[PDB]
Amino acid sequence: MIDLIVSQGRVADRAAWMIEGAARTARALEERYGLKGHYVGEPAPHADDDWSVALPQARETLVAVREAATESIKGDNLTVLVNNTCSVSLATLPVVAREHPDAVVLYIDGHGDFNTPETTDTGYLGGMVLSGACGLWDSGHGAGLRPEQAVLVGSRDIDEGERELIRKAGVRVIPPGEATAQAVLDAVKDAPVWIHIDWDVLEPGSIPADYTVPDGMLPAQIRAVFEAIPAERLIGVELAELNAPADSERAEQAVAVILDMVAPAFDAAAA
Ligand SMILES: [Mg+2]
Ligand SMILES: [Mn+2]
Ligand SMILES: [Mn+2]
Repeated sequence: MIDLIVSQGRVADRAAWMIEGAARTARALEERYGLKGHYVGEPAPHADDDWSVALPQARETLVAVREAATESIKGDNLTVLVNNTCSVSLATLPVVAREHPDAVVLYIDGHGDFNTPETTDTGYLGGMVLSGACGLWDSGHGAGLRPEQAVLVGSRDIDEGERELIRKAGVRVIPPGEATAQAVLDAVKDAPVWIHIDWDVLEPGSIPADYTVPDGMLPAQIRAVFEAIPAERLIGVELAELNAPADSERAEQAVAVILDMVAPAFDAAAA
């Protein structure tokens, strides 16, 4: 009762190992849950190209992710997308909002990902994902997600202008120190839920973290969110931006922490 879809095509990647991090995450989920992922797109090396160049390059991959996710959303299973970059969600979030106009999108990310072509400082498409899905600029892959239905969770240190774009659109922001499970449940109310996770939301993991207050979200906070959302309300989950080389012990250790965070939701969907 889980559908696993895996992006392996470049979607504006500026990091070297996010396609590889996606592949390793999918492999861990295949082994734990007895699943076989549907792998979409062909890898291409990372580059520092402008969104206006990277976006057309990604069209084939984005269109294929859209069709796979659409079928899954219309079916009876939990839709799980393991995505190299948040930019894959320019294809999926318009489908979520059209199929489930009452869904709340929990966009869990250390960033706001709410830049527009006018406001981006770096030209990076991955900084423009949530604004594109919400129609502030035209990605060519649709929009229709109400900003009033989007909640940024874990975001912090947002550029002043971007923060005002978020505010004016009506996107709520729950910073890591407010992002308890109940705070998230309060934001969702009775709505069905789509969860999008960018792993740079997580506090850089240190061992003796008992005596300092973290700046990012802790894995335990992410797990508590997955424990809190009722399985009957969970539409789907996107896991994005694990930058870890294939065959590395780093990737091995990272996917074990990921599986621990997602287990309450994925175990329930499987059984
Ligand atoms: Mg479903
Ligand atoms: Mn992101
Ligand atoms: Mn981010």
